[PDB]
Amino acid sequence: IFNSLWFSLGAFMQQGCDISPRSLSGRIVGGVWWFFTLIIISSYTANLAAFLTVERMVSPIESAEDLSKQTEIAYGTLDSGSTKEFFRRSKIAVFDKMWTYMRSA
Amino acid sequence: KPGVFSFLDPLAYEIWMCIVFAYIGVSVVLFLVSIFNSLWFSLGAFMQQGCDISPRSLSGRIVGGVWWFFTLIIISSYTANLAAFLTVERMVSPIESAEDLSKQTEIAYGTLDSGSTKEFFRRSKIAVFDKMWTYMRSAEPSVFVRTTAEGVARVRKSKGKYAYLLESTMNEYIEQRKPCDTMKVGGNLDSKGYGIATPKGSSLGTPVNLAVLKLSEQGVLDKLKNKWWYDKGECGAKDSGSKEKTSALS
Amino acid sequence: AFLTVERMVSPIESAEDLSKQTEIAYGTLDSGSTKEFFRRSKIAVFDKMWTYMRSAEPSVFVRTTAEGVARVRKSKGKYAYLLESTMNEYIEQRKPCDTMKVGGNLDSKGYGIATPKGSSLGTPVNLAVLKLSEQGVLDKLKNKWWYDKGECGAKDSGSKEKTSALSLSNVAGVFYILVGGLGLAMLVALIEFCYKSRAKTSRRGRALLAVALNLLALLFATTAFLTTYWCQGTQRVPFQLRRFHTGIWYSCEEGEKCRSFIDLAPASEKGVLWLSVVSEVLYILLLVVGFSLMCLELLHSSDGLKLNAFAAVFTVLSGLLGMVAHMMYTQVFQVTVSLGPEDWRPHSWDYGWSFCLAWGSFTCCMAASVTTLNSYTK
Amino acid sequence: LSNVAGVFYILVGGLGLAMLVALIEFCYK
Amino acid sequence: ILESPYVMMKKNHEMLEGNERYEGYCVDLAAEIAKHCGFKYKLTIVGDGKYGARDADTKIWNGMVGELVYGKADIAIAPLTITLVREEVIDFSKPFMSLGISIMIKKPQKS
Ligand SMILES: C[C@H]1CC[C@]2(OC1)O[C@H]1[C@H](O)[C@@H]3[C@H]4CC[C@@H]5C[C@H](O[C@H]6O[C@@H](CO)[C@H](O[C@H]7O[C@@H](CO)[C@H](O)[C@@H](O[C@H]8OC[C@H](O)[C@@H](O)[C@@H]8O)[C@@H]7O[C@H]7O[C@@H](CO)[C@H](O)[C@@H](O[C@H]8O[C@@H](CO)[C@H](O)[C@@H](O)[C@@H]8O)[C@@H]7O)[C@@H](O)[C@@H]6O)[C@@H](O)C[C@@]5(C)[C@@H]4CC[C@@]3(C)[C@@H]1[C@@H]2C
Repeated sequence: IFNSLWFSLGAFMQQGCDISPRSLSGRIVGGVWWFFTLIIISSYTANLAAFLTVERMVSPIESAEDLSKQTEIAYGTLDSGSTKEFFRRSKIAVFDKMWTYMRSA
Repeated sequence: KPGVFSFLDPLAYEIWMCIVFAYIGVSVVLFLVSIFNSLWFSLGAFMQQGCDISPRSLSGRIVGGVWWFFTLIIISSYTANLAAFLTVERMVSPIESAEDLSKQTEIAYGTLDSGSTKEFFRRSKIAVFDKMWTYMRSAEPSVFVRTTAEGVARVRKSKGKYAYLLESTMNEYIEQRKPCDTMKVGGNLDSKGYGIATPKGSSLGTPVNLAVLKLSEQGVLDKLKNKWWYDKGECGAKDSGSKEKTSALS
Repeated sequence: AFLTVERMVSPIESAEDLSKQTEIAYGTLDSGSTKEFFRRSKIAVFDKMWTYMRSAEPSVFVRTTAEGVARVRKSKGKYAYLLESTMNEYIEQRKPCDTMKVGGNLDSKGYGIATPKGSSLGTPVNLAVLKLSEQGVLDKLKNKWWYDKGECGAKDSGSKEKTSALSLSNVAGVFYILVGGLGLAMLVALIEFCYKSRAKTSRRGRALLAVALNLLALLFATTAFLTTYWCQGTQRVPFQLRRFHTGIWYSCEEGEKCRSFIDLAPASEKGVLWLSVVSEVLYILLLVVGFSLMCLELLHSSDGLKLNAFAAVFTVLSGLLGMVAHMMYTQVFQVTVSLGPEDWRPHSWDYGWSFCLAWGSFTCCMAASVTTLNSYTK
Repeated sequence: LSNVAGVFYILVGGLGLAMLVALIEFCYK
Repeated sequence: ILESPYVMMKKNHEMLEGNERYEGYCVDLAAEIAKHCGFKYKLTIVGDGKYGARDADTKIWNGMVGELVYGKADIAIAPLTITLVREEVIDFSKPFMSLGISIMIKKPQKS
């Protein structure tokens, strides 16, 4: 109420406090909340380890074969011109699948 | 939808018992230093929060140290396994075989209300296929839908808790048809074949039959199978199955 | 990095993955239509597999069917083999059952009952095929000769766990140092109840042991000074067998021969090597400084502890430069393996017998140190 | 291990710098 | 032809006689074809161990197909994959067992 808030800072995450509830009911009180706060920080790292890996696992594409491989990033050309007409004309299966996607995009 | 029992995933269920079983064997030795109090002083060696009983130079220093050395290994491995679940995320299909539908009963399953597919379970004397027919005649409300797209919708409306049975080549095609929230699991339950039909006694029937044995032999029909299900398939399977780049904690 | 990539590696299903990866070899029988199919199929995946199999060295085209079953089992997953699904049903039932069937069929092949082209009986046999397969009788006989006659399981093919969690066996190797650490602690608590109850030779008899352990610290220092062989250098080409027995400095080769092969490349690693000899000798030189002040203690036994505490400085400063020196050469020896050691590379890459003996040299420098300050208490 | 080996020179050099402080403070007393 | 599990030998094949000496998947079918077409059947193993391939030099069918072409055998119940050139000399029935090239690999180890 007056001191135990700082002694709950010994059970905030770490840095063990000085008031010791040895065998009475405060051992459950000082233990379960300390058991609770380790759950939040353990999943916090594994969430961040999931963050920094996949952020570096995503490669920026260089070939247009990746656009025939992924579908999250949309892609198109000008609505008139030989650049549009190239995918319409190119019989290579990647360049036709891009034209298959762009007519369905 | 996760929750309570799925919090216990990165550490196995046999290990959840053995992390408690091997824990209570530690506090029996430190009682001989000063059984009744040392279980809470083994909570000072549970993970952290250093205890007050101090085994300075006797054998309890090995007892209070090695188990404390043991418990630091896990919480690193439990986080490294939790990162393996929070990154890979293999959302597995629950069933492959129709024997599981004769094994579970949470997911309803039915066929079209007319046809040989309904008639197959009516006819098949195998005890699994009869028990499915025993369930479908007792499945209330009617799992036997009126049209094929009604069974496609009843899968989509019941959201996985309704299964539907149709032909694999059509199950190839509708899995390509958008919104593409359905798929094909397992193999075929029987062997059915599309055949080119001619009237009996026709002169054209034999060279048409030899053309079936020629075009399927060369892989030309396999190339046309790539046409009307994958070149005409809207949801390209390696192009749509490689689409998950999700985000933060639930 | 371990548990992610172990779960990032997917088991392959389609044969398009074999045209996508190249770690797992794959071939067919060296004769037959299965070999001829990839030779014939104009699909770019099936031609690229045929492009790989004609370039797959050694021969993935095995001579018999059970040779391809064995070459899967001998290469342990790094060899794939292609055979018919109904036989792949059967051999997966045949014990030891360490093989399985993945994916679907690559084409459509059918077993057909053959009769004289035109034979009357040919038609009621043909109608019997359309009758028995229609009733599921052939499906029931498919349950007979592959599942009722199948040795491994009848529904046990789906009994394996797919995507499970961490194993207790990984946690089980730490149990014997947990329980064995408790059982060793039970011996200490029983004898110390007698040391409270049963009981100049204390401060001198332990200090002469500190001189005696430093003597063993000098002897195993010179044991790795010439290692008899640091590694069993093996280039066992089944060419011929090569069994190098290379020392720490003299790369001997073995029938018996020995050469030096000292001071390998590169020059920045040579700068480590010209610093490594500094780290090796300053271990042994500061051992001798530790002996000389402990020989003055024998004159006291014939300052005192002030010079003995000065000797415990340099016996620690000997081994800390030796803890540099034990980490100079093995990091150098990790680097020289990353060079692909010029002609003596080990497939039996295993540190020398004297280097385990040289581990005992440093711990005798320090077991001498934990008791020479025990006499400093008085 | 070269990633670990770079911390050795601040480990051993931290010990060797600590040996100078313990020798001079015996003279400051 | 001796194929597991299509035609296998008995453990008491010396004790059994004729059709009883041969066990397997094709043996259970040949009883049912005899139940459908009404005939006595004689299960016979092909001698050369060939499935009925065609020679390229002599252009003579060996195996089970040449036993059907040259009048040596009356019918074939065997694991015989239907090709075009086999149908060019003899008559198949419908494919009772559809299959194809499968991928036999190892099983994930219990290590
Ligand atoms: C060391 C070796 C090496 C190789 C080799 O050198 C040495 O060279 C090989 C060479 O290759 C030889 C083969 C050549 C091809 C031969 C073919 C022959 O059968 C031919 O003729 C019929 C049998 O003689 C077959 O069909 C018979 O059996 C049934 C097949 O399914 C038919 O259904 C039935 O027809 C009907 O018969 C009456 C009833 O309706 C039913 O029983 C039946 O439905 C036929 O039985 C007979 O049917 C009669 C009416 O058709 C005729 O007797 C004749 O049919 C026609 O036969 C025509 C042949 O010219 C004839 O012109 C015509 O008038 C006849 O009507 C046939 O007998 C028919 O499928 C086929 O063509 C076969 O028995 C022997 C044969 C394999 C020879 C055996 C020995 C070899 C292998 C030689 C030997 C290995």
